[PDB]
Amino acid sequence: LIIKHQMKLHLNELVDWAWRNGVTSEKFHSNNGSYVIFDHSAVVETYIINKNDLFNVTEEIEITLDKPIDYFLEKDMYGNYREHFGIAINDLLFLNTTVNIWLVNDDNSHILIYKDGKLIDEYMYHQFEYEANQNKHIYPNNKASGTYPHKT
Amino acid sequence: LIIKHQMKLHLNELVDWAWRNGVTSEKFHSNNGSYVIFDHSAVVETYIINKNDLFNVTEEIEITLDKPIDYFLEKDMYGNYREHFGIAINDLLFLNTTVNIWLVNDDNSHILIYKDGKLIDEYMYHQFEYEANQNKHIYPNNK
Amino acid sequence: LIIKHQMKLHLNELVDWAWRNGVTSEKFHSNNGSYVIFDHSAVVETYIINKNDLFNVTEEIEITLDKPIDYFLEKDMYGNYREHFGIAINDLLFLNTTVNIWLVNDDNSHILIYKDGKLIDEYMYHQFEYEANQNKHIYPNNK
Amino acid sequence: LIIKHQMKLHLNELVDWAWRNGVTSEKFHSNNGSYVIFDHSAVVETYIINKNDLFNVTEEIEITLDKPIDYFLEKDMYGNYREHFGIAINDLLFLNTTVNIWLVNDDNSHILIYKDGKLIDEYMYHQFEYEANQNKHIYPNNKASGTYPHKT
Amino acid sequence: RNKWHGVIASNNSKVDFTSGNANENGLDGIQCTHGSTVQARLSTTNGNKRNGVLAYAGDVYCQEINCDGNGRRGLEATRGGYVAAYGAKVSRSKDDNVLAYGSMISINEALIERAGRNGIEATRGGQIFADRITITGSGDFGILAYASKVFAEASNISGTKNEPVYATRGGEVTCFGSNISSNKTVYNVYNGSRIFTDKDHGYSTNVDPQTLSSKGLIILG
Repeated sequence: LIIKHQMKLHLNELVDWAWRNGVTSEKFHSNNGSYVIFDHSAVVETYIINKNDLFNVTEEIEITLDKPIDYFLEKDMYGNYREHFGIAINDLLFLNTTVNIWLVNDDNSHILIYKDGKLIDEYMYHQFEYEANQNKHIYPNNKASGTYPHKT
Repeated sequence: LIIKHQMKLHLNELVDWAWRNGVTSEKFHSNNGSYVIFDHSAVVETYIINKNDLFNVTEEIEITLDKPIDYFLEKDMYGNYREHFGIAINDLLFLNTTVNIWLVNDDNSHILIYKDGKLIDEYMYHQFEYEANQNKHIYPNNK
Repeated sequence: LIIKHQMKLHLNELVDWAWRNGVTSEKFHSNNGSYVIFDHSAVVETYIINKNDLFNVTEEIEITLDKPIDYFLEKDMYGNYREHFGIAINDLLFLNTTVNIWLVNDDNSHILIYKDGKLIDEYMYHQFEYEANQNKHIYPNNK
Repeated sequence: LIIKHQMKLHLNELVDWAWRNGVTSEKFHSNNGSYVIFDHSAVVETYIINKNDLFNVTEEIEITLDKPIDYFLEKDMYGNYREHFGIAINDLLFLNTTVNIWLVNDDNSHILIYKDGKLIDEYMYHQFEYEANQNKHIYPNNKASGTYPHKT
Repeated sequence: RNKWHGVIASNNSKVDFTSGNANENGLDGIQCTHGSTVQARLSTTNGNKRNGVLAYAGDVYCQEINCDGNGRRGLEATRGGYVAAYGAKVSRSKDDNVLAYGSMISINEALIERAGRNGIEATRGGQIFADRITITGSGDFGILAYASKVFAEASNISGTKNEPVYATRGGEVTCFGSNISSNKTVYNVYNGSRIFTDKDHGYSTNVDPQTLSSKGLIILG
């Protein structure tokens, strides 16, 4: 169960993500045409990069029982709701009692991943990911934060 | 606020749902190619509808603080989760500390409807950006 | 009251800090000789900045009873120690028995800011000396 | 981890420090020119020594896990703060839980000595010693407490 | 960051820019020239040294194009161009926000703010469409006309410096249900130019309400 996740990151977030998920050599372009070049997992050359510049990066999050999940919500068969941070699903002491497990997406939106004793397949997960936060209005805000740097 | 949920119902559940939420004339299909036809809210034709056949139906639910909700889940600021049945959102005794409210969708799915004192449509979900104006600066060129 | 703290930040932390506390034009160096340059609050140049590279940056924090503090620690007269986040010193409910207040500096370091009812700059830290005037006495000489 | 500590002591404090940290033979000069001579760890000859006379002495305080520390503050991993007087760091029953240990300097100023399971090196300790009490204003008070003793 | 335009379509060519970015360029962010049409449904064209989008005798089609900080007219059409943008969000243009230059522009429900000059303008013929367009913080005028007609069945002009709506050398301003808010004279007419509006809100008028003159006629009814 591997899920593509495309996001836009500032320079600090992009550098952090690149160093955590090792990149040997790659050039990342930004919203405003600035670029940063990683060579041998070390920053080498950066163009004129202003604040609020957005870089597009796609990361794969894979949801499996054995690997840890950053934030999930578990419902016992008795009716108790608990939340667990950064532990695998199998790491629960008594997985026998657990009925449902929902991933949490930092938007306070729950996506069902574990029901009826088995993981949710990829396509039902896509359906639930669309379905969880339908009426999510994002604030519209645009600032150019740049101008053609050279004298032309 | 309109919430759209897709569900899978057998023939009996499909018939009950269709007659409960009036449908005049339309054809429902299933996985195995079997179909049922409603015409003027009457089951005119069925075509080899075995058991364990799942008809996929989309359902529209209007969500409003005054209107009661069949089954929802509320989360306070501290972390306590509770579930309520047949109670309007405004009816809750303690809305002061209620941070989030999801709607349990009978599939064990969860749909956010209430976030930080407002319905989810009214909330605006501010992004993040460092505060700064345009650079508007001339830089040397390396060419 | 101005508190100066020196810290070591990686590239991502350095960029976040520099853009958060606006820097117009200046060059930061690291341990391994790598450097980054901000010019008009833009990252113009970087020179081979590997991971686990520590840029040393000094930071100035203004401390005042009205201004809130990110993370501080308070010690009463009896001996109980507590920690508070995001609360101004004047905001504390029990300042009557609060004897000392240090500022936890995210490095687990501790900087004294409040001592015995006053900010640390206002306190005077009297030394010790036996009370007596000048001797002004003529003594015999051994020569 | 040996730290030099220069201080000014009155006659009583100087005598006490000398006898605790055995001095076989040495002459200590004061602020106002008076001197005290120790010979065979016994006071022999003292010039005209007035009250409030200050003698300069440097003592080495060494911070190690095995030797006792006069006053330190310990933070458990759970979040409890405790203070211990005159015991070594290793003398704690469960050093496993301890996260941070700060020395206390009688000015209510804490200096970090133990973090991340290891002692703080000498240079970081010097940095923290400078850093702990920056805005420490000492009361300015000057009294001569003397005059050229002889008739001249 | 290109020296010339960001994306250019010339000589009867089609280009699609559904959500792309044309920023920081040394000239017009998007330019159609001589019959070519680009499509920019949700693009972002901000910060350029020149116009956010230009239509040099070509068609431009947008839905919610974003513009900001461009060096000149945020949206511009000339020599027969046609810029259609139902919900364009232009802002902070050094010059005019959107200017029609002898051609047509269709911003039905655009929201445009903080222009360095006139909020909208139709100079030297041409027409500009509007349904509920929102002007805010204009430089000189919220609406301007030079022998050109501007239709705004409703509007929310505010924060304008000199005058909310201005008509000169002919040309109508069919701003009927506008929620204008400014201290100066609201409706202005000069050199035989008409204006049509409602009487529900009493707004200052340069000329007597519903009579002809040397200056154009107004119908406050």
